This record gives sequence, structure tokens and C-alpha cells, in this order.
Amino acid sequence: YRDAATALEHLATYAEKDGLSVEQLMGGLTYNDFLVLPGKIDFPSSEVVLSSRLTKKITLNAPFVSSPMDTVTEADMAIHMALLGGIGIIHHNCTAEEQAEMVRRVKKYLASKSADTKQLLCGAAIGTIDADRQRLAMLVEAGLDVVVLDSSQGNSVFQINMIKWIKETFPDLQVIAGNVVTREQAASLIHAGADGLRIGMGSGSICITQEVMACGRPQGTAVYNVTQFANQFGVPCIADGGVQNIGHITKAIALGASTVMMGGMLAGTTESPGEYFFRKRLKTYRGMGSIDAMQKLVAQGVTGSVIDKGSIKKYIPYLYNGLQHSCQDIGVRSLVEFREKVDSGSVRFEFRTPSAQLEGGVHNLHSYEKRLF
Amino acid sequence: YRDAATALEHLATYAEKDGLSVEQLMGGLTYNDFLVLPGKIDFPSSEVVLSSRLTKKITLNAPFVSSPMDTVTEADMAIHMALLGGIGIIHHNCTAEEQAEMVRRVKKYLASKSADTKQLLCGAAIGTIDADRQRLAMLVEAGLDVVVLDSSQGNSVFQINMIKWIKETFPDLQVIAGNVVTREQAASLIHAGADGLRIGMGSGSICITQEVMACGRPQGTAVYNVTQFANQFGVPCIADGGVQNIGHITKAIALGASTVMMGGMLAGTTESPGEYFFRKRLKTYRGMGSIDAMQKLVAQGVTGSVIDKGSIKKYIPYLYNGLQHSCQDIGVRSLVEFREKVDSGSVRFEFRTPSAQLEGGVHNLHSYEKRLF
Amino acid sequence: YRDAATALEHLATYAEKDGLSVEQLMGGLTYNDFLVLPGKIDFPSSEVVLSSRLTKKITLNAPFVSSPMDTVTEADMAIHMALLGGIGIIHHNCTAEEQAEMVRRVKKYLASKSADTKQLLCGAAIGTIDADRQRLAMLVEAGLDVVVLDSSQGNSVFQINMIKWIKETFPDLQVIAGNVVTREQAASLIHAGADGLRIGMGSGSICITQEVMACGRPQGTAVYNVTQFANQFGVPCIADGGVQNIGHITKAIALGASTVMMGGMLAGTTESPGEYFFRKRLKTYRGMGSIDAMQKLVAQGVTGSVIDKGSIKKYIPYLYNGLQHSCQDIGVRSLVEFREKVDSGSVRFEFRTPSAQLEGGVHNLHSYEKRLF
Amino acid sequence: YRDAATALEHLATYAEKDGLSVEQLMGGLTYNDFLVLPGKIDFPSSEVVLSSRLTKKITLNAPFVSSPMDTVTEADMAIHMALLGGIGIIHHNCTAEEQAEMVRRVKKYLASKSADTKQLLCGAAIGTIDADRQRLAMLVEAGLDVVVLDSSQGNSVFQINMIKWIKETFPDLQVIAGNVVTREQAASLIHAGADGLRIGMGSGSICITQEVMACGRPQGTAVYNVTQFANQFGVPCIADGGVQNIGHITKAIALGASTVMMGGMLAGTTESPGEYFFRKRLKTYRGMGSIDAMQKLVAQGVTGSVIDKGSIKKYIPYLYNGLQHSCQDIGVRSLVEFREKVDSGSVRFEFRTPSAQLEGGVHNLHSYEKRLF
Ligand SMILES: O=c1[nH]cnc2c1ncn2[C@@H]1O[C@H](COP(=O)(O)O)[C@@H](O)[C@H]1O
Ligand SMILES: O=c1[nH]cnc2c1ncn2[C@@H]1O[C@H](COP(=O)(O)O)[C@@H](O)[C@H]1O
Ligand SMILES: O=c1[nH]cnc2c1ncn2[C@@H]1O[C@H](COP(=O)(O)O)[C@@H](O)[C@H]1O
Ligand SMILES: O=c1[nH]cnc2c1ncn2[C@@H]1O[C@H](COP(=O)(O)O)[C@@H](O)[C@H]1O
Ligand SMILES: [K+]
Ligand SMILES: [K+]
Ligand SMILES: [K+]
Ligand SMILES: [K+]
Repeated sequence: YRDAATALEHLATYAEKDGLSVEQLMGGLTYNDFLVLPGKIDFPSSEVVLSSRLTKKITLNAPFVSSPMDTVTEADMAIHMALLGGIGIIHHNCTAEEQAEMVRRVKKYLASKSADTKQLLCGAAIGTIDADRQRLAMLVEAGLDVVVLDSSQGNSVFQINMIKWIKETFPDLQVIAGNVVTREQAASLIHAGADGLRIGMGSGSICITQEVMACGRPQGTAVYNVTQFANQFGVPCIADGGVQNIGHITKAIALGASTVMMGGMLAGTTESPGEYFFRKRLKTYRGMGSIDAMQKLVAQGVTGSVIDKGSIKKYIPYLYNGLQHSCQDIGVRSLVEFREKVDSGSVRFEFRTPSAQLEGGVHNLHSYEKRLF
Repeated sequence: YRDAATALEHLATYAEKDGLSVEQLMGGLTYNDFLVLPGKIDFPSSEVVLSSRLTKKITLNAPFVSSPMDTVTEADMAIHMALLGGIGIIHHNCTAEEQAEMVRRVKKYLASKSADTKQLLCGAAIGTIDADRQRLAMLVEAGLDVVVLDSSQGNSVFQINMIKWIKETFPDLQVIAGNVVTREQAASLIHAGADGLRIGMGSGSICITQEVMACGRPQGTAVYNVTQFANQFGVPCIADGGVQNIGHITKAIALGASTVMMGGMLAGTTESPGEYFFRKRLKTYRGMGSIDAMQKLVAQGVTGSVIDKGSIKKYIPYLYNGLQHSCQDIGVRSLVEFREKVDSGSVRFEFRTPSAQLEGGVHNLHSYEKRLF
Repeated sequence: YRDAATALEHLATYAEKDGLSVEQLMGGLTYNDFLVLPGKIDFPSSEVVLSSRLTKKITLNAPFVSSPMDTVTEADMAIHMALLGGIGIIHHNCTAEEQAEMVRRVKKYLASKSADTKQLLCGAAIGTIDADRQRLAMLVEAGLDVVVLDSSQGNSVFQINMIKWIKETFPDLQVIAGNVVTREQAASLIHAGADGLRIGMGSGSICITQEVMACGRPQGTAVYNVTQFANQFGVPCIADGGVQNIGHITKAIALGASTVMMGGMLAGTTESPGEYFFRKRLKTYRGMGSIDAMQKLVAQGVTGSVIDKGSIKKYIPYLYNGLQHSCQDIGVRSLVEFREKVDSGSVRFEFRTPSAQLEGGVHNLHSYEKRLF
Repeated sequence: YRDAATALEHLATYAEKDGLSVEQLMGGLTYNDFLVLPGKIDFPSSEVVLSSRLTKKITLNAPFVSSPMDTVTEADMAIHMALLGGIGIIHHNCTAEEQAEMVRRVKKYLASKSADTKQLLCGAAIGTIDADRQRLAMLVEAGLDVVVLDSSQGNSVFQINMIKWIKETFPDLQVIAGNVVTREQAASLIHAGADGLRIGMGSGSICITQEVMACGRPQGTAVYNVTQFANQFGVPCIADGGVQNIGHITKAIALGASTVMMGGMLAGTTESPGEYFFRKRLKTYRGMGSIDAMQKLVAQGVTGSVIDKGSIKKYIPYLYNGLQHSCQDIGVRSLVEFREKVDSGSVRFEFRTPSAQLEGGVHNLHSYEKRLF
């Protein structure tokens, strides 16, 4: 046999590292279709830094964003998301007066705060019609820090003109455009002057766009191809939709996302809008393209329910600490280093067959209780 | 970082567009195995034109055809299908006298109408035996506009001779031959003088041909290979079977289909034959190769039930408006442009892993109600 | 557009026929993973001949063989299998005296008959131990026509010596060796003097060999690789296991099988051993490697139940007529021509994605009844 | 046709053996994704030797190791595992005093025994913190034969230093490091001075690491790549996790594992800790990363239940005799020969499509009882 002392040296006899680079990995796959291979641990998980760029000029201490949906994010969610190092995007399924009030509630309230006034950071969504011009003006007056142009298909003349108008009218304000899933879409909205990109189409838990429009993209592939382009321009991208656990968050970032947006995961929490009901304690969770949401006609989302998840004061820290441990297993001390080591090919990946996915999950038990924390 | 002003220019640094061309996409896959990537929106969905060639000389305002099945299309269906810009193919699981009466009912009744008499367009199915010669003569007397030669395997001497006979005897009448799923089948029936082709074998919701005959083809692949050939001869093709939502319709056309035929989707509607019953309001839906259908012995279809879908006066417009929005997302202003941009490689596609398909649908909800419109 | 008259000629512009040849098709797939593409119909299904070589010197009018299992084939099954143009292999989970009696019952009783005595053809199974030497002698005295050496793994010194002994002692008797799934296994038993081969390992409905032994092969792949070799020596092969419908039979033969063996399909029929019981009218069906079967300790099969299928006097004709229609759709007039056209590349195949398989089956119905005939 | 006498000779006309070599087989697959092809039987299964290297200096008569989990292995399990030719690894979810007592119970009690004192061999697990240094000293005093450094991610400075310390302080003691799933991890811990490696991350039945950490590897692939490296240094590797039947054990070894570790399979047995309860006779089985286990906060395992499996005095022999039959089918007389014939390419493999896996299992039965032995 070989001398154990030569073990590390012998690795050089191999053409490349074990596993695949991100380039080799990247068809039409998404998060559950692969794993990241473990690396070398020479630091505690507590040492892991999770600072993340939301936009060109806005950086969060945590890559967590609550989605602009009327069953996920209002003032209560936005406040506590900001307090916990993330941020919330307030929905616009409401009057411009009602939305502005929610913004004021946040602004008048690791924490995400402005550098000048020390006020909590607040985001909000708007449509791309002429009526939303006045809406935005009201939100800006309320102290809005960042606006999300809310669309399933963001590459449009209407959105492009909206971007151009905001940059001229509100230069200080940061603009996140989307949604997008292709390189060509990204270039268009980057060229328009977007400060960030929202990635995803049909990956949402409550979304059926892909079913009824035949249009969208697998989330993992969308994140890679978009960010591979957008990152060259220093435009941070939000991985929006299909996120359901800590593992999805790590993978989203690995593929180039700067932050991740969550709807269903945050739906059913105490801080979410809507009241609990019993059927088991549930809350309503619905796509904004659902008939209910649109009426509150071609639906692109559904109305459903999610079980009580408790307060995000316990859930977000779980995501935070969990993501720290994830980075540790991979052998990276920050999300910045995570990005660098992936693009350099140091971090390695591996595909997962359907059998490997079943093996990866809980299997062959009479019964079990899934207590995450 | 790169200057945002160079974003669109930088796209030229890439060898090809993001995603796959239809050629690259096209083994043995069907509709659910892929997506169309979104494009550029610079028009309203209302601007989208859905005019479609049914046959060489017949063009519809909507690519919707009701299947010739005794649980789908009789006079009531055919009338309302024509009124809504589509057309109905009346079944022949009935006497020649009974079928001709149904045709007369339609003819004596965006709308699909003749250019000379302004009467509603009507289609009908027949077998390929000698007895159907007289049957057809009766249908022609009733004012039939187009005939469908109804067979699971249309590439036969019997069908070929039937085609040849009709073209000689009834030159004005348009003939749709089928079903076919291969290039060789198409050439044979095109050579015979077919004015259109019916594509599909075993893709039907109620069909088990592939199970009991081991013969057929995945619908998506069948449409591509057949139309890639048939379109060179200006022979429109009907994508028949396996259509269940708007997404399937968009994809069918993307692969080369001119129109799409629906059975199960239209079964259970008010305009369909058969009475509602309760088990939940249901209607019977059965393959014409089912024992029931054949007796009203090797079965190639099944007898089943479908829930009440309501009137097609609300369902077809939903398909219509939905398809308009689908084209908009893709960035095409008509089905003609859709065809052109696909064959040129402007429209791009993406595969879907099993995980991506699960992600694409509704996932990780306690419960939900699927209200399409 | 192109002139329709040139349609058939234009096919020559294509490098190869639509679809795949069997070579191109053939990893690790089985029957449900592919389809045969339809061809040209210029004959009635009644014209299709299904004569099939069971062994070097024995030819059946139907490629149907009942498996040697104590819940499938005793005298009653063997008699009626022979009468209907197939043959039955009597099990040996019984005394040598008991088995010989069953053989005598068949011999003393399209039909499969001897050319000299006009008596029904009869097959029987035996083990490969020394005790089975006397057993066989008794079966031969009873008028046995063909013997099956019954083993999950037929490539053994014990089986090889058993083959050699039979050929010397009983030259007239035909010997089917097996089971096998590889080329190397086939060569060994062909070299030993086998008159036919039994193909299959772990493909059985009641079999778990692959689970507990990690040894076996996908049935489709096994048939191709074995027969590709065995056919060069004029050694007919039985495709044994995993057959569940007419489609599987057509595909088995397409890949090189001369006949097919059925257990589960024939289990639960009136002619099968064991009594009906109620739980719905059921019969017991069990692997011969099951603890029950072995005790009537490492099990390689299970004990289960199957619903009443009725008499094989109606089921086998259904298989017969169904297979005729299958050949017709493909455009072949006999199983001999089927073999020839496949090996020449005239018959074409197509893969099936998981989606294509779901599409191929019954889908999207509230409910349905599967009446085959 | 060809002369049967030339059958074996004709095999030489083929470029390579039927099926795939292990290299060709080896992406991201695991055990259920493939089969081993049968070989030549020229010996009885009783002749098969299952001696296996646990570590550099420790060899077992059976490749069976019980996992260090508080619902699997305490003194009772460890004793009977050693008696039956395997070994048990005692968990450390208990005080150092409690663990040492369990070791003494084993030491003071085909059988796995020391060569000098004839005492039963005993293994035990420990953490990699400073407190475990004293713990180990107590275990060594109790007569511990081998220590397992218990971690989901063994490639750490803490584990590396722990290894280095043990080799200096307790030279006689054998050290198994892990867990690992990559080549780079292996080299690191081999270089540190490991006497054996524990392979697996997220493949456990009760483990969700891959879900919550996005980190791990398909078990089959992990075993191959790690052992392909580790075996060059004569470092035996334990395939840990995802083992559920005899088939998995055979495959684990085929890919390079020297022994296999079982948790769930041995959970629910009489010799396991914890009492039976009724819900059907069940026992608790839980991941050591479960909240319950950790509290007896980011969970990486779950708490569940498994049905009563009976005594391992009947189960392990079943595994033993089953593995013998498995080797026989493959045509190897020992696990050593198994290794040699695989690396030489004599043993062949075959992929399994999802259809082939369904075909491989029990299918198309009304009902069945799975009696393994
Ligand atoms: O009705 C809808 N149609 C289309 N996309 C939607 C709809 N509702 C929400 N989404 C998207 O889906 C995301 C939520 O995905 P989830 O986090 O998987 O629930 C949102 O942030 C939106 O990007
Ligand atoms: O009994 C049958 N055997 C074979 N194909 C059938 C049968 N009944 C209907 N079909 C085909 O299946 C289509 C309906 O498919 P669906 O729209 O998926 O229900 C029809 O238009 C026919 O082309
Ligand atoms: O106990 C068993 N172990 C292994 N193979 C078996 C056993 N019982 C039956 N078989 C095989 O499985 C075939 C039946 O497959 P089926 O037709 O799919 O039920 C038989 O003809 C045998 O070749
Ligand atoms: O809580 C846990 N987190 C991660 N891995 C675990 C945990 N509990 C057990 N394992 C691993 O899973 C193996 C058991 O796998 P099983 O044999 O498939 O149940 C153990 O031997 C450990 O290697
Ligand atoms: K797992
Ligand atoms: K979705
Ligand atoms: K079908
Ligand atoms: K099986």
C-alpha cells in the first residue's frame, strides 16, 4: 500500500478535484437535483458571515427577503424581517393610501437600518401601470428605501419605461426589476437601469404559471444563467420561488443568487397577515395571480392553506444558524467567500438521481415527527 | 464591473441565445417535459391573433377542435365550437342517418362560417370501410365542410383508397387523414391527397393503445417529426390527444401543430352529449375503442367519468385569452409569428427534470383549491 | 410548398427512417421504457401468423407459455394451454410421483400436439440435484415432451452436468436451460447442449431476487443481449417474467424472444391451481422462492393474491387477437417477419420519458373501469 | 446457424464482456440505481467466506457493524453483534461513566474476539471536543478495542487533532475517522493517521442533513470515490447509511466498502435499547442529530418508529446466509475475491431505469406478505 504520509500529495495525481465544478454541473434542473460536497472545517459555524447585497447600494446582514404577497408581508412582517437582519417587501394588493401607511408604520417604528436616520429598512411592491406612478410617490413620501416592480414577466416596455422614470424622478431610490429567468431579460432590465433583479417564473409553491402559460424556467437553472450575466455588472439577484428549506437557500446562493425571497415558508407565521383558522391550525396562503387575490380571468396562482409555523422570531434565527452550519460543512467563512470559491471551482457539486433523493430524505420508517428546531 | 449601458451589447459575446432552439430540444419526450422561455413584451395580450389553418383551404380563428367522440361532440358541441371560433368533429358512433341529421342541425343553425352561405362550419368523422362511402354522401348532402378519417392507425391501404376516392368524388370537400405519429405515415397520406393530418397515438387520456398494442409515440415528439415534414407541403396538422391545459396547447403549436384536438377537456361540459350524474357532478367520458363504445374483442380505450366543467361558452374564452397571454409572455403577436420565430431559433426552450416539474406545479401546501378562472 | 406527389420521394432526403432501430435503442431499460412505431397496414389482422419456436425442434402456434409455479400450472392449465396453441410447464413443487401423474393426465387427454401420436404437448420443470434424475425418468415415462431446468441462476456446473446427462440419456427430449440474463451465461448453457433458453432474473411480479441478491437484469435488456447471441445458434429463448399485458409480449418478441412465459397473468384464472377466496374474488399467487412455497432460509419471492381473471379460454384468445392487431399496426404479417424487419432496421422504436409513460396510460379522469375485453 | 460447440469461443468475437465494469458504471447514483450481473456457479454458497477488514489491524468474520446510536447499540447489541461475527459501536449519548460501563459489560462477558485474551471485541463512539479526551481514557481502561470519531463531517481540524492525539497517546488503539464522502476528505484523515474510514453523509434513513445543510453525497458514489482512494493506502472503509437489505450490502462492498454499518435495520430488534410500544409492535428510532437525541438548535435527523424485527440472533444469520447466496450468484468465493474480480472488470454491472426498478420489485399484485425468512 501507499504511505499515509503521502496521502495529501497523492491528490495531485488526480486531474481534478472530486465532484463537479458549478460550470460542469450547469439540463433544466433545480435545487433538489444536486448537492454541494463537504469541504474542510477549520473554523466554528459562529464565525460564518451572512452579509448579502440586496441591491447595488443596499446590503443586508441576512439574505432573507419576505415576498410581496397579501398573505405574507405587511407592516408586521416587514418590521420583524428588518429587525432580524433581513427585509420585507410590502404588497400592493391594496390602495396606495393603505400601502403607504404600512410603510410609515415600518419607518416610524444585525437589524437592517438606514445609515443616516437609523430607521428600519423597508421595501414595497408596485405594478407597472400609470396609476402606480402616484402610488410610488406616496410610498417615497412614507420613507420607502427600495421598490420592487412586481411582475411574472418583467421584460416589458411598460416595466422598462417605469424603471427609466423612477431613476430620473427618484435617483436616491433603489429599483429591483423582474421577474426574469433568462440572460436576455436580464440585459434588458440592467440596461434599463435596474439596481437588482428578481429571479423566478413558475417555481412558486402556489404558482401554476408554467402550467397555464407554458412559460417559465427551472429555478436553479434560471439563477445560474441570470446571475452569471448579472453579476458581471455588479447587479445583485434575488432567487424568488421554490425555496422551502435551508438547503434550498444555500444552493440558491451557490448558483449566484445574492439573496432569497420566501413566500410559503413565511406564510402561516404569526407575523404574516390573515387570521389563523382550524381544519390543525392553518393560515390562508394564495398566489397573487389567484382569482381570490385578483378579485380582492386567467389565474396563474392558487388559493391554499399552510399550517401554523409560529413566530419568525424563532424561525429566521433557525435559518440563520442553519445557514452558518451549512457554510461550515462546505468550508467557507462567508457568502462572499462562498461565491468566490464556487466560481474558482474549489467548491464541488454532485448530481442526485431520484433514488439518491429518496435516500437523501427520510426513508423506510413506520412513522416519524419532523421537528426542525 | 461592466457598464450597464453595454448590457445589450454584451449579449453578442455569447455564442448563442440563452436556452435551446427547437431543433436542439428535439428523446421520446412530450409536453410536460419542457418549457418555453419568456421573451420581450412590447404589446398587449389583446393584440395576439390566434388564427389557425385547420386544412389547406380552411382557416379557423381559434386552434380549438372538439374530438369525434360520442361523449364529446354532437350537434350542440359542434354549433358552439363553431360560434366561438373553433370547430367540432361529429362522431360516427351512430347511424348514417343520425349523423347526417346532426350535421344539418349545425348547418341550418370570430365565428367559424362559410364565405358563401355564412353558415356555421361543420366537421364529421367516418370509418374507412365500404359502408362509410354512402355515409359520407349523406353527410355531404347535409352540408359537411370537412371530413375526418377516424383511425388509431391511419397509414393503411383502406384509408389511402378512401382518401383517393373522396378527392375524386367530392373535390370541394376537405379531407383530414390520420391518426399518424411518424414521418413515413405522413408522406403516405400526404401523397394520397390529404388536406390535413391528425397527429396522435396513445396520448389520449382515455387511451391504452400503447399499453395493449405497444404501438404509439410520445405526443410532443410525434408532433415535431410529423409537422417538420408535413409543413413542407403546406399540410396543417392537428395535435390530437394528451392536451389538458392551455400550456399543452401552446407547446403543441410550438412543435409545429396548426390546431389542437380535445376530448377530455371538453368532456363533462354542458354542451357535451350524455347526462350529468352524481357520485359530485360527473359525466361519462369513454374512449371510442372502449368495450362500451364498441358495443353501443380487444379494447384500446376505457370508460370513465369526468367532473362537470360547465359551459364551453366560458371555458373556450378562457383558453382563448389564456393563449393570448401565453404568446405575450413569449413575445409573439400571432401563431404565425410563433411558428416563424420558433423555426428561426428566436424562441428558446428548456428541459424540465422531474424535480423541476414538481417545482413547476403547486407544491408544499396543506391544501388548495384550483380555480382556473 | 412542396408538391404532394413528391412526398414519398422526399423521404429519401432523410438520412434514416423516423425513430430508432433496435440497435440504436439498445442503458438498463425494460419493456415500459419504449414503444414500437407504427408502420404500413396493407393486410387484415386476421392474416397475422403467430407461430413460434419453443425449442430447436418444437414450434408452437402461439408464443404463450405458462410458468412452472404451483399457483399457475398443473394438469388443468397445461391441457388448456396446449389446446389453445401454447404450452404449459408443470411445476415440481410436489413428489415425482405426483408430477408424473399430472403429465400423464395431459398426455392421455392451432392445438399443440405431437406429430406422431397427436397427443397434447406437455412441458415440466425439475431441479438440478441428483434426485431429479429419477424424477425426470418418471416424467419421460409419462410422455413428457420438453423439460425446463428450473433455476434463478442457470449458469452452474450442476445445471451444465444435468444438461449433458439428459442429452446423452434422453436424446429425443428437448431441454430448456435457465434462467439467464447475460451473454456469457447463454454461451455456457448453449455449449452444454441446451435446446432453448429461459430469460429473466428478478423481473417477476412476485420476485425480489434483485432486492435480496442484488443480482439480476432489466428484462428488456436481458432479452436483447441474450437473444442477440443465442439466435446466432438457432436457440429459441423464452422471455420469462415482468409480462403483464399484450404490449409487453410484442416488445419481448421485438427484442429477440421467441416465446414469452407468464405467471401472474395466468394466476387467478379458473384453470390455475388453488381455490378462489374472498377478501372481491382472489386467488393466491406466490413465488416459488417464497417461504410458503419452500415450506410446502432466504426467500427470493413473496406470497400474494391476484383477482379472479376468469377462464383462459377467453383470456388467451384475447392475447392472441390482440397480438395480431399489434403486428398489424406495426405492419408485419408474422412473428418471423417481425424478427426480420427488426434486425434489418425497418421496424423503428422510440424512447418514453416518465411523462410520456403517464401520457401513454389513462390520465386525468375522475374515475374509470378498465375492461380489456 | 453457428455450431453450439463454438459458443464459448465465439464470446471472443465480442470487444468486451456483457454489461459494464465498475469504472464504466461510475452521475450521482446510489445502491438502487444498478445491479450486479450473475456469473458462473461452480461452488456451494456455504463455501463463501465473508471475512472483512474493519480497520488496518482488525478483521471481522462478517462485514456487519451496528451504528453508534442510542436506539441501536448499547451493551446488549454490542455483545451479540460480536458473538455473531460482527461488531457493535457503543453510542456516547450518555455520560463517560455510563459508556465505560457498557464497554466493560462487553469485555467482561465466527465470534469476534481478541487474539490474546479471547474477550469479545468492542467498539465505541466519541465526540471530538476536549471533554472526550478523558471519556476515551475511561473507555480504554474498560478494554475498548476500537474508537469511532462520530461526526457528520469528519474533515475538521478538531477531528484531525483528535486523531493525532489518540495515535500518540493510545498507539495500540485503532481509530476510525469520519464521516466522509469525498476523496479530499479521505486524504486529510488518512494523512492524520486514521486506521479506517466511515463513509456517508445524508444517506441515513432518519437523516435530513442533505435537506437542511444541502451537503452530502449519494451513498453509492461516495463509497466508490472514497474507497478508490482509501484502498490504495490499505485503509478499510465502512459504508454507513442507506443500507436496508442484503442487496445494499453486496453493492456497498462491490463499490469498495470493506464493511457496512446499519442503524434502522437493527433498530426495533430485541437487542436494541428502548422498550417496545404499541400503535403493531414498534420501537423508537431516531437520528442522533434529532432534537430529542440532542436534548436527551438545528436538527439534522428525525425521531421516528420502526416495527419489531425480532432478535438479531435470527436476523444476522439471515444477512450472513443471504450474502453467501449473493456472492454465489455473482460467482465469487469470498469478499476478497469479490474485490479483486470487480477491480479487474470480471464482475459486470447494469444500470436500472425507474421502470426496471419497479419491475425488479414486487409489482401488479392485489396484495402480498413480505416474509424475508
Ligand atoms: O399568483 C402568482 N402567479 C405567479 N407567480 C406568483 C404568484 N404568487 C406568487 N408568485 C411568485 O412565487 C413566489 C413565492 O414562491 P414560494 O416562496 O415558493 O411560495 C413569490 O415571491 C412570487 O415571485
Ligand atoms: O378508444 C380509443 N382508442 C384510441 N385512441 C382514442 C380512443 N378514444 C379516443 N382516442 C384518441 O384520444 C383523443 C382524446 O384525447 P384526450 O383529449 O387526451 O382525451 C381522441 O381525439 C382520439 O384521437
Ligand atoms: O420465488 C421466486 N424467485 C425468483 N424468481 C421467481 C420466483 N417465482 C417465480 N419466479 C420467476 O418469475 C416468473 C413469473 O413472473 P411474472 O410472470 O412477472 O409473475 C416465473 O416464471 C419465474 O421465472
Ligand atoms: O441525526 C443524524 N444526523 C446525520 N446523520 C445521522 C444521524 N443519525 C444517524 N446518522 C447516520 O445515519 C446512519 C444510519 O443510517 P441508516 O442505517 O440508513 O438508518 C448512522 O450510522 C449515521 O452515520
Ligand atoms: K436521508
Ligand atoms: K409552481
Ligand atoms: K393514454
Ligand atoms: K420483481
